[PDB]
Amino acid sequence: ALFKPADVILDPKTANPILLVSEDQRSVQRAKEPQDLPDNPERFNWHYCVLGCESFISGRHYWEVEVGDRKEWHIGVCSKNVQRKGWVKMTPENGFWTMGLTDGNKYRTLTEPRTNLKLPKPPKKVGVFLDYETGDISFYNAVDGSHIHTFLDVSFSEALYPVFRILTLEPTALTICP
Amino acid sequence: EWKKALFKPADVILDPKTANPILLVSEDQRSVQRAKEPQDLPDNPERFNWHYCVLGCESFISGRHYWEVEVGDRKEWHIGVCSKNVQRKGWVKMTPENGFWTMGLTDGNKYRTLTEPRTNLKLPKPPKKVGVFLDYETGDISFYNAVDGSHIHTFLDVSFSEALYPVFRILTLEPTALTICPAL
Amino acid sequence: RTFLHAVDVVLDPDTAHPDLFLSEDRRSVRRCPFRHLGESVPDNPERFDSQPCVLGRESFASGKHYWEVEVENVIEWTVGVCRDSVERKGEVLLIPQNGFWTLEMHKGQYRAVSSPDRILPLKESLCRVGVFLDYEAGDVSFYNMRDRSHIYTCPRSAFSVPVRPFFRLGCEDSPIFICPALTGANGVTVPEEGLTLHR
Amino acid sequence: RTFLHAVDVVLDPDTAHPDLFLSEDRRSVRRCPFRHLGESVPDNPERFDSQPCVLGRESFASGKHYWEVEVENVIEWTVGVCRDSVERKGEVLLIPQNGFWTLEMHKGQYRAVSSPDRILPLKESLCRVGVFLDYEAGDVSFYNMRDRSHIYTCPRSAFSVPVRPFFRLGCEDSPIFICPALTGANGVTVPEEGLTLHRV
Ligand code: DMA
Ligand code: DMA
Repeated sequence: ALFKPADVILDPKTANPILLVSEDQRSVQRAKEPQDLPDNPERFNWHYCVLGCESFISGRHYWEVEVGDRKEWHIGVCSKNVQRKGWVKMTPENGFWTMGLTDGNKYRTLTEPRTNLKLPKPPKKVGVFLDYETGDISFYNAVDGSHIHTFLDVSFSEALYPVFRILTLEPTALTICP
Repeated sequence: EWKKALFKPADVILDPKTANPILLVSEDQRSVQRAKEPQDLPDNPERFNWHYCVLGCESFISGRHYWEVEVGDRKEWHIGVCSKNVQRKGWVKMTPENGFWTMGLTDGNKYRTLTEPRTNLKLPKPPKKVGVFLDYETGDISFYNAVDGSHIHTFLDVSFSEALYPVFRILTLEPTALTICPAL
Repeated sequence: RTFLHAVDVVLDPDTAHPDLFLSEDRRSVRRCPFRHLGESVPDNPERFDSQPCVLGRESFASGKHYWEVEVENVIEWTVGVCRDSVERKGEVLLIPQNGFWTLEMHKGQYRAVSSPDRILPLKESLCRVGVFLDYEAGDVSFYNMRDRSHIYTCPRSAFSVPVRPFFRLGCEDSPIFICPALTGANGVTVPEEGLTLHR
Repeated sequence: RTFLHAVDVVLDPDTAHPDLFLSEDRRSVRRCPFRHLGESVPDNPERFDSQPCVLGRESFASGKHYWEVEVENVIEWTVGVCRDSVERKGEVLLIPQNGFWTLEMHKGQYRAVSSPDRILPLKESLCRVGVFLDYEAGDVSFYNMRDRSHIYTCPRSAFSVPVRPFFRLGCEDSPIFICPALTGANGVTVPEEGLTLHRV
């Protein structure tokens, strides 16, 4: 505990209409088809994304996401002022600091350009560390303690929200550990 | 003929407020051509928004009337009268039951009465000028070859309870316009 | 509001005659007679009980709409459009006056508006058929999507009520496929070099 | 904006390189090289002058749109979508960085985004190609309309400005035909028995 454990709750007002936030707002799954929801300004209307309710303005914070054996997922943080309407590339320059899994076994960092990651173990549970001031975001296997990736000395000028993205319709949800 | 002389020559002027946007009414309001594509016009209640139709400005409410239409060698045209109250928005079958009494030409040489069902007319000579005779009280509109005087077609089932406008329809894009002869 | 809409057609299982067997994605259907043998099928008012028919879940009350159907190696089929209000129960004639606008394959021949008096003289086996609606025009038209050639427009009809995609199968174990609307890379990661030959 | 729009593509003669010869209906185009030999051709800022290109007159700032192109007569060609603001006078690479999203046939090969490093391994000659635009998605995609199979989606791009249908002929004498949108019996008398095998 070098870093304050954040208590992260999914903001249903931000969830793409194809996403289903649980009753307890800790887990998200994909619908077969979009729900009939309004296109309020907070809602990601293109990317299959959902934010936390609370954003980070300073200090050091940590949370954990259960990915299970889900074939596809990306998680990390984004700026308050990212583009929520239409596609934007999820990259540092557009205000997104994320990594994840695609196609069952391809781990990437959503950098400009993307980079492949060599992971000895595939993670079932991921830890995300943010240091607003130094400007550092790090991903770890939550079980092994094994490193995954770090963005270094970033110059954050806005509040940062936790962000979760799933494209695939599978039975394993994405679950925030309380 | 004494009978011809019962019919008042009507002065028929095309009403641009009624013309489907793909129609061009001339300066003098006597002639109609097709544009390649609809013009940017309002869909005001008077305008035919589906059928390529235009009405005269004056409707008939009584008496006997005659007008003449230059078709020349146009390969597609239909003319006659319709009720004030016809459907102007969306396709409707142009037939007596929907308030249209019209005949004309399609495909260069297929003359029809626009009734239900349509009938192929025999025209020993193709007309270049068509005389139109309306007798409001006998619910009659008769079509003639205005040059050689020969009869083309008669409806004896015209509304005598509705105002009747001359109506003119062209589907094709071709050199010859459809032209009303002014009353003279 | 003059745009041709390329419809994404999904079958409405509630309409489907019990012998009709829909795929789970509801974009394909075959006819398997007496497949409910030994079962009591609830006979909800939306379901066709005699005609082996199924409708698309879409309704149209306006504008221009089309979709494509794969009919290769199906010996008995009907496609087209019908009023939402058509008779579901009994042996209704599938004709414009009863609210049906159809193209049919029947005994090796193509028939407009399911009429034995309107055999269409096609010079090839249809494989992919276009179904076209222009509501305000009273227009239901059929196309051969091999060369995008016109096949047939039904007599112009006042639809009056919303209309829906219409399907019939008159043979066994022979599926038709409704061609999904193109979606591009919708729901899929696109690599920075592009996405190639997606399936 | 839910709806997939099947576009009726009509070429804009003001965009057309002078060697391009449009059909009267403006739904097909062939290249007739140096066909203005001995002529002075007037200046027109809309006209592509370095490469034999022509745009659809339609432009899209949102929504989903597609059209089909018959390419079976032609083996030196480019099709897809470009920004309305692309360079018209100078020669540019027909790549996303310059505001072009293209499928190309060049020297017997299909090249994605006109790139010698993006040879598409197709097993058949393309006859009818679907060009698909999803503006919000940054998506230009190409389909083989024989079996409606996916060929290629270009890298996702922020279009930013209105985009237009894009066509080009290379060392080629044969025409491209743009498949008109289906119109049913629009503009035509439908007999009371129906209209059978209408030919335009
Ligand atoms: C919702 C969705 C289909 C996102 C994929 O985004 P992308 O194509 O830009 O790919 P990625 O961010 O996975 O590299
Ligand atoms: C504008 C147009 C395409 C009209 C034809 O109407 P229709 O098909 O009802 O035929 P007609 O009235 O000539 O019998």
